[PDB]
Amino acid sequence: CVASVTDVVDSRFLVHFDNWDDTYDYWCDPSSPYIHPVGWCQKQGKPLTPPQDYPDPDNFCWEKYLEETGASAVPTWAFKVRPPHSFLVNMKLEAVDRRNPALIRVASVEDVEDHRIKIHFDGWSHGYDFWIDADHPDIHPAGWCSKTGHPLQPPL
Amino acid sequence: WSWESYLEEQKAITAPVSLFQDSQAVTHNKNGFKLGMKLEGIDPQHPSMYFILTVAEVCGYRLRLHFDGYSECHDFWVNANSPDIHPAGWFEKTGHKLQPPKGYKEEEFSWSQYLRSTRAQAAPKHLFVSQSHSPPPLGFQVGMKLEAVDRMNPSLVCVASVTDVVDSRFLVHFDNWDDTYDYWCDPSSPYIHPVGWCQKQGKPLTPPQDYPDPDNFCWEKYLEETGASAVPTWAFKVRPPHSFLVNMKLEAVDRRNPALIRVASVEDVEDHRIKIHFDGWSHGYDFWIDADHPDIHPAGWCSKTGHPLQPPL
Amino acid sequence: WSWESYLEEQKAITAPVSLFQDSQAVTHNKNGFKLGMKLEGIDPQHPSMYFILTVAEVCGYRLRLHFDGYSECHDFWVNANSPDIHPAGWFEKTGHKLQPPKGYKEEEFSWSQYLRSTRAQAAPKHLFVSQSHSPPPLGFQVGMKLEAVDRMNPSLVCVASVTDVVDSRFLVHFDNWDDTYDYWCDPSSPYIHPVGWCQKQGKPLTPPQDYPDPDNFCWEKYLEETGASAVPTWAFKVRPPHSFLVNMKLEAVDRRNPALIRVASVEDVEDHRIKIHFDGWSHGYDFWIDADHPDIHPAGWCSKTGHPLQPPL
Amino acid sequence: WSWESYLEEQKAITAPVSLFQDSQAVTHNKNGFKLGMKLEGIDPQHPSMYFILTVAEVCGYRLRLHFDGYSECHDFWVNANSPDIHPAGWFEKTGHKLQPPKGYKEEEFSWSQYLRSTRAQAAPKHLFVSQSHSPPPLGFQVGMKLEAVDRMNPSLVCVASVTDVVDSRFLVHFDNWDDTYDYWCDPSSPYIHPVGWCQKQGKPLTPPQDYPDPDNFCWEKYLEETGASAVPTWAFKVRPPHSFLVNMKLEAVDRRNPALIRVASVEDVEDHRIKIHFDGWSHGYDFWIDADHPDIHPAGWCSKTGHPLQPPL
Amino acid sequence: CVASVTDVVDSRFLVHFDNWDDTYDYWCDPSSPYIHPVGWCQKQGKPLTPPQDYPDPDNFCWEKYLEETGASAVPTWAFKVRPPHSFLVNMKLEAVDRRNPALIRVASVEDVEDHRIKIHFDGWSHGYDFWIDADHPDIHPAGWCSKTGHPLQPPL
Repeated sequence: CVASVTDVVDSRFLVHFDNWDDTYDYWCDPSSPYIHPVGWCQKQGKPLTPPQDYPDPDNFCWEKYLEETGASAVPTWAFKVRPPHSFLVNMKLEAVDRRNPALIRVASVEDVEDHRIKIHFDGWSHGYDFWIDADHPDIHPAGWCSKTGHPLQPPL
Repeated sequence: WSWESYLEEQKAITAPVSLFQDSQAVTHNKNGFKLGMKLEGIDPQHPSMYFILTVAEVCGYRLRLHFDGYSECHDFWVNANSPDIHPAGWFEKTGHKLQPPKGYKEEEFSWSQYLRSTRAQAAPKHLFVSQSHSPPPLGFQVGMKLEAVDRMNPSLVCVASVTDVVDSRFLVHFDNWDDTYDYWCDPSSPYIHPVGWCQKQGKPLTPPQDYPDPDNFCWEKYLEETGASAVPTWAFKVRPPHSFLVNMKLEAVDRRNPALIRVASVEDVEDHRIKIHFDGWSHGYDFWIDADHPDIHPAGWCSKTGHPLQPPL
Repeated sequence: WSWESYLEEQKAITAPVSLFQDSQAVTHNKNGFKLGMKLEGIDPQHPSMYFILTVAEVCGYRLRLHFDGYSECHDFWVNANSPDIHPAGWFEKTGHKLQPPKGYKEEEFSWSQYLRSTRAQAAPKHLFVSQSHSPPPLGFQVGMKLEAVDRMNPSLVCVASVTDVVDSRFLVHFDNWDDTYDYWCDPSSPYIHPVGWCQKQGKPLTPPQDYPDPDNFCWEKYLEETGASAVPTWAFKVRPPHSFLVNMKLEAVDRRNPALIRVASVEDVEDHRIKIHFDGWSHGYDFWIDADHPDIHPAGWCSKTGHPLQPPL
Repeated sequence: WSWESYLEEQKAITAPVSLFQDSQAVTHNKNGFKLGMKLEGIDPQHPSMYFILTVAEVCGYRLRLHFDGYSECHDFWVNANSPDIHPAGWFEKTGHKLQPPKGYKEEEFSWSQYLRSTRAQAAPKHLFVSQSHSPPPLGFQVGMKLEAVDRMNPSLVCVASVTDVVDSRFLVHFDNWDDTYDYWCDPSSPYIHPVGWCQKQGKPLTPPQDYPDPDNFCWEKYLEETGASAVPTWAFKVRPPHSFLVNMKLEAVDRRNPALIRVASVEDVEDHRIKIHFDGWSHGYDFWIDADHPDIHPAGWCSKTGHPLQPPL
Repeated sequence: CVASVTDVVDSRFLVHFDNWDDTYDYWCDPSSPYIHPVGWCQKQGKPLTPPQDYPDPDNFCWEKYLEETGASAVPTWAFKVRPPHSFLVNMKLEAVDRRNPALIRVASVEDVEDHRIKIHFDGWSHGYDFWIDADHPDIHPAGWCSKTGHPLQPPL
C-alpha cells in the first residue's frame, strides 16, 4: 500500500498508510522487509493498493500523487533489506505470552519464514501457536528470564 | 457448588454487582409468568415484528416463549423483566403490527375470540416492565434519521432511521434494507451517532442499498427528499465505558444452549464489550458480548432467582 | 383506579353515554393506525390547509400526527375517527390544495415518488371515516354566504362564506380575513345563521375587513357583487341544547398536555357548552368546551379503548 | 422568563400547591430576619449540636447564617420558618448544649456579655416557629430506643436512640456512632421502626459501634444493660406516600450552590421521595430528596417571596 | 334472550320470550337475523338474558333449563344465513306512514344496515325518520300505489 513516513526517532521511523488513521501503522528501520520504494510494486508486477479514498483508484499514478501532495519518494538506495534469520525448526527459546503479557514461557520454533518464526509454547495446544517477527522484542534466548530476574513458566 | 469456596481456591473475585445494570442484577422480583399464559413479543430474528407468544417453560427468572401456530424449534428464552414482550392487546393500543398465529390473517385475529377458543389466560399486565405507559426517550421520534454501526459488519457506519419507539427504547433500522440487521437501543447506545458524524470524524458513510449515485450521497438533501428530520445532537447521550476487568467472574447464558447458565470469567475487554469465558471449558467457546446484554449477571443471580447454575468443568 | 368505587365515595354519577355524540362515545372500533404510516390532514391552527402527516405515536384510540419535513413541536393529537384526516391521494381526488413537506413545491410533489423514496406505507383508505365518498350537508355549497359568530370574539357576528365541503361538514370562512379564525361545522351548528339574521334579531353585523363604507353594508348587494348566493334558511338545522347537568362526571383531554386524559366533572353549563373541571386540581384549570367537542368522552372510554386515565389528585 | 410561557412551550404541568406541606408552600409570611441579628441553631452537618449564629444575608424568605468565630466557608441557608433555629436563651432553658464561638469555653459564654461585646442585637423570639413550647411527639421520650434506617447507608437498619426532643420532633441517634448520622424526624417517619422490626421482617440489624460482643447482640439484654426502654409500638404512625408524579415541575434549591433556586422537574418517584432534575442541566446533577424537605417549593414560590429564580439551562 | 317457538303457521314461526309479556313476540322464518341457536351468546362472549322471574337468575344454565322444561333446542342446522339487502342510500320508494297508516308517502332511504333501512319521508322533518326491516310488508317500489289504486302522498 501507499504509505508515508510520519515520524522519525533516532534510527527508526513510523510508516503510515495514507488516508487511514494510525491503527495500521508501525515503526521500523531501513532494513525492514515490509517496506519498499515508490515504484516497487510496478517493477515487481504486484498490485499497489492506493489510499483509502483516492478519487479514481484504478488510475492511481505515483508521479502524479507525489506532485499533488508535494512529496518525494524515499530514495531507493535507503532501503537496505536485512538477510533472512537463522532460527531453525525445533530450536528452543523464551517468549512472552501474547494472551497474558505478564508471563514468559518456554517455547520452541514450530516453523520458519525468511523474517518470521512460528512460536509454540511447549506443553500447550498448537492452537496457541503464533507467527512473530524474528527481531520482535518479546522473544529471548534461553536463560534470559533467569539472568534478568523474571519468572519463567515451565512447559505444561 | 458454592461461589465462596470457588473464589478462595482460584484466588479470584466476582464482578461486583455495581458493575451491572439494575436490570441484569435484580433478583428480588418474583417471576409471575405461568405455563400456557399468552402474550405478545418481538421475534428476535426479526426485531421489527410482533407475534402472539405462549409461555412454554419457566426456569427461575427466565421463560421460554413459543410462537403460537408455529414450530417449537423457534422457541426462545427471555428474562421475566424483558422489555421485548408485552401484554395481550398492546399492539392495537400502541400502533404496532401483529403477525398472527400461523394460518390467521392480520385483521382476522381478535384476542377476545382467540382466548375463548383456546380457553387460555392472557399474562396479566402487571407482569410487564414495558407497556408503552412511560414517556419515550428524549429526542428520538419515529422517522428521524441517524448514523448507525452495522453490528453484523462493524466496519460499516450506515444511514439509518428510527422506526419504532417503545418506552425508553427505540428501533434502529437501516434504510432500504431488511429488518434482519435492525436492533433495539437507547439514547446512550455507543453504536449510534448524529447525522454528520462520519464526515466530521473521517470515516465513510454507507448509503442506503440501491440508492441512486451512492458515492454522491448528501445528508441534507436526503432528509429534505424523505421529509425527515435528523435526530438532534443533544439527544445522543454519553454512556461511559464499562468498568469490568480481566479475570472478574460472573454468570452468563450459554449461547450453545440458552436453557443453561454457567460460571464465567471476563477474558478480555473493550470500551463497551466484554469477552466471556466459561470456566473449565475450551477458549474456543469464548465470545464477545455487550456489557449491557440481558444474558450476563452477577455471581449469585442463579441461586437468588431459582435457576440452576452449571458449575465449571 | 376504578370508576365504580369513585362514584360511591363522591356520591355522584357519570354523564350517561346517551348524552354524547356516537363519535365521542364509540369504544369498539379498532385503531388501525400504525407508526410511520403516511396520510393527509388539516393543520389545526390553519384549518383551511392540508399537509402530509406521519403517525408518530398511537395511544389507544388516539394518535399523534407529525408534519413531514417540519419540526416535531407542531405535532398534535387526534382520535382515530377524526374527520380532519384523509388518505393519501385524497387532495387530488377532491379539489383540495396540498401544502407539501418542507422544501418541496406544490406541483413537485407526487405520492408515488414520495413513498418510493421514503419506503413508507400510506395508511389504508378503510381507516378513514372521512374520504368525501358521502353526499354533502344539505344546502351548504362552496361560495355560499352566511352569518357566523367569531368563536375567538363571541360578541361579533360576521359576514362569512362556505369555502370547503367535506362529507357532512363544511368550512366557515370570514370574508377578507385570515383562515386563522375559520372553523369546521355542520348544518346544526349553533354558531351559524342565515343571511339577514342580524337585522331581524337586532344585533349589528361586522362587515368584511377593509370593506368600502363599513357601516353602510347591504347583504343583497354584496351577494350580487360577489356573484354569490346566501345559504337558504331551510338549510340551518336546530340542534337542541345539550342535557349535561352540573356535577356529572366524565373523561376529558387535558389541554395543558393533550397526551393526557383525566377524570373530570361538569362545573357549569350553557345551551351548547359545558365547563370542565379536572377532579382534584385547582378550579383555575377549568375551561369552557363545546358539548360536541371530540376531546370529551363518557366514563369508561379510556379503559375500553386502551388509553391511560389520569386519576384525580 | 415566566412560568406560564415555559409551561405552555413544554406542554408541562407544575406540581400543585396542594401536594406540598404548608411550610414548603407558604409565601405570605414576612421575613423579619435582619442582617447582623444573632441567634442559636443546629449545624446541618451535626444536627445534634447547637451554635451561635448570625444573619449574614437575607434573600426573600431565606437567610444565610454564619457561625460566629468560624470561617464563612461553613455558612448555610435556611428558610425563615425553619424549626432548626432558635432564639437567644433557648439552649439554657431547654437543656441543650452550646458549642460557643471559636475560642470561648462553654461556661465562659454569656448572651448578655456577648451582645454587649459585639454590640449586636438578638433576633426577636416572635420570629421563631420552634421555641420548645408546643406539644411533644407522642410516645417518643429522650433515652428511648428504636430501629432506624441509616440515611447515609440506607441498606442498613440500626440500633438507635431518641437523644433530643424539640417541639413536635425528635432526634434519632445511632448508638455509639458519629453524631453526623443523626437526623430529626416525627412519629410518621418512614425511616424508623420499633425495636424487633428487623427480626419480624427477617432483616439484619446493625448493632451499636464497638459493641462488646457483636455476634450476639440481643435487644432485651441491651435495653436492660443500658437502663433504657423501647419506644412503644403504638407511637409509630403510617405516613401516606406523597402524590407527586413524574414530569411535574417545581422549584428547588441547588444543592451545590444553595444561594440559588432553580426551575426543576420530578424525574422519578418513590413512596416518600422524589428525584429532582434541574431543567436544562445534565441528569448527572439529579438527586433524590424527601418529599417533606424544606428546600422544594411550588412554582411561584420565589416570585411571591421575592427570591430570584434561575431559569432552565 | 332465552326464547321458544310457540306457534307455527305455514312457512313461519312465532318467537316468544320465556315468561315475558306476549307483546314482545314476533313472527319470523329460519333465515331471520334476529335468532340464534342455544349457546350462541356463550360462543360470542355476549350476556344472555334469562327468562323473567327465573328462580335463580345468577346461574341460568341452558342444559338444566332444557331438562327442567322438557324442551329441546332448535338444531343448529335449521338456522339459515339471510343475505343483506341491496338498498342504497338515497334510493326512493313508497312507504306507509307509521303515524297515520291510512297514508302512503314518497320516501327515501336515509341510511342502511345489513337487514334494515332507515326511511325518510321526502319534504318532512328528519325527526319522523324510522328504521324498518327490509322485508317489512309496508315498503314498496315506486309505482305500487298507482298500480294498485291507492293514493300516494307527494313530498312536503
